[PDB]
Amino acid sequence: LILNLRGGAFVSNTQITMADKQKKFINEIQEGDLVRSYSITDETFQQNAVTSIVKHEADQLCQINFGKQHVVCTVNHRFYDPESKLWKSVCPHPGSGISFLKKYDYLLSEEGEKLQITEIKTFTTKQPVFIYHIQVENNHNFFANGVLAHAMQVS
Amino acid sequence: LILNLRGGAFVSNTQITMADKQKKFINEIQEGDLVRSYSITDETFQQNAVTSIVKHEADQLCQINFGKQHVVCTVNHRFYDPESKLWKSVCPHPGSGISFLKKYDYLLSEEGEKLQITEIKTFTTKQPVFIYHIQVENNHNFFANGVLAHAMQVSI
Amino acid sequence: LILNLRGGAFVSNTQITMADKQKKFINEIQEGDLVRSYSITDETFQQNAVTSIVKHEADQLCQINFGKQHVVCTVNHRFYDPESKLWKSVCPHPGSGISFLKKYDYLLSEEGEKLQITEIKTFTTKQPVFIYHIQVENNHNFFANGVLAHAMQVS
Amino acid sequence: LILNLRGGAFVSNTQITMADKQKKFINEIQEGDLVRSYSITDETFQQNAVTSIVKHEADQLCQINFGKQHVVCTVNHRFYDPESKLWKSVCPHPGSGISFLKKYDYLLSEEGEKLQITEIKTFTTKQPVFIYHIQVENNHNFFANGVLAHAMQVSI
Ligand SMILES: [Ca+2]
Ligand SMILES: [Hg+2]
Ligand SMILES: [Hg+2]
Ligand SMILES: [Hg+2]
Ligand SMILES: [Hg+2]
Repeated sequence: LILNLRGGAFVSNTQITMADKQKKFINEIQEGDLVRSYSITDETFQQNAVTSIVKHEADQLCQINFGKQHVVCTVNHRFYDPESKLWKSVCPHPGSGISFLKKYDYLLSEEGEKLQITEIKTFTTKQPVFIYHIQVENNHNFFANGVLAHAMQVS
Repeated sequence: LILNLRGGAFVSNTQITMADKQKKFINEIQEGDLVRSYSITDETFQQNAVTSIVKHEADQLCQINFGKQHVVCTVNHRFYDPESKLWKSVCPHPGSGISFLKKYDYLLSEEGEKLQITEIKTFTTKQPVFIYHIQVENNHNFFANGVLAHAMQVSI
Repeated sequence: LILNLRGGAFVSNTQITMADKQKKFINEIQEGDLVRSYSITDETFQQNAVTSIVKHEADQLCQINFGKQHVVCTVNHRFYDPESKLWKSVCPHPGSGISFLKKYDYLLSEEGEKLQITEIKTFTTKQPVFIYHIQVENNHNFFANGVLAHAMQVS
Repeated sequence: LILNLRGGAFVSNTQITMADKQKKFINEIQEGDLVRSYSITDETFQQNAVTSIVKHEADQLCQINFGKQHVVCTVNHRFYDPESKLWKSVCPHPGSGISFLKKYDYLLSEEGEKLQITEIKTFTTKQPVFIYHIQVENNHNFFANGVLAHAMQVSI
């Protein structure tokens, strides 16, 4: 079949925050682990279940800074700008309804606080490195290094 | 990230032949597990390691009967026919270079026998069911219910 | 840009039922042309313009017989079965929520009759033939050799 | 059925360089029209027929300036950088083998000169606009507002 790992994939060293606000590296996540998610509409946090993990590799990645704290993923990531109230990407697929993510846009923290993007750069690796896409039921999002990231595998 | 699973996917029940010819359900297989692979060009068997497992859901499936034996997978699969010397799918995507898999075509067993397909059926579930795709390192193939299948995770 | 042509493509000598009631070979269809379409919802016939025509190649085709007439197309077509009230393909994509088209299933005639599928055959050409995908406005369906086929390009 | 438009698509008023060095708006190009092309290995200009035009729509677009002149396209374009000798994209797919396109990278003019990229913007539009992918035989490339662009209609 054809899968759309939409919201992209994160490097092994990326930290996912649990329902108990603890942190584990995405490559140590397992089916049924309970992670901190966010209802956009109801404007409230809530625990949800990891259904699926997909492991790929890539040599071409994207670093986003939001203060001293950063995150490394594919260019087809999806993050929430709570000030803009839009899902955004550096590289959105034509006809997804996702806005362009830019330098000095906002991300939503795992404490629901607005964080300002300080820098956005491309990043190649000498050889390919592992990347991970996790699916979360109902909310379909989580917190990668403490900011709200959407993730869904479809088709 | 748009990921093409080339071999399609198999129901959780599907038996995988391990390097040492023991059987393991595909929903038990873990990264690093050593599976009975096959070098097509060389016509020689080989042990190889699983690097990736992908789980998705489907309620539209395909049952290939080859005598009394059978395998249940997605309709876009890739089984090797050792008579025609071709990888075959019941439902090839246009201009993919995969031939139609038809009634009375041949599959390759884990021993290296030619096994004849006696029936191809559609199978529908009233609930979506879990399906599994395994990436094998070098030869990117394995024995599903005793017959040779290709599988590959490819980025687009 | 990745473009899913929902409804597949038809060979050159496939007959399209025009607005003007006459038949026309799909390889002659031009943008603006008005074809006979159907509203499944309204259960009435309508005239709609062709907004887009994709042309491609293939050597692997699907023949569907209904009475003493047939249609030739890619295996990932989409036809309406009026008996079941479902869109069907011989080869549906798992995710698509499309049902299997089978022997003795029904198609909808351009005059709203239920015609029985007598034979479905998968065949090859010695070298590729041109296949055509036509998008139709608002209804997104037309009549191929007198039976109702869906077609819609999306990203 | 599933069709990858490798090379993205251009806005209707984008200019295509014809074989005789005349210009035509891409939204007027027709099957059999002759366009200017480049062989990278031969490092010479060829003339080729357009075999296929695919028309879609988009609200997310990309503008690339090379001095006074610009080109507007989808973010999954492919332009030849003749300085680094690589096909490039603002937004390449993780496994495509395509480098990133950035400020102060180069493009190849329809007369064979390096043209420096001076600006890359990404802009939403409020209503979707028409966009056009064209298939050129043999070289699968053409000149879009005077710079070398790749385009190919491939099944998955
Ligand atoms: Ca069984
Ligand atoms: Hg980036
Ligand atoms: Hg089948
Ligand atoms: Hg068929
Ligand atoms: Hg851009």
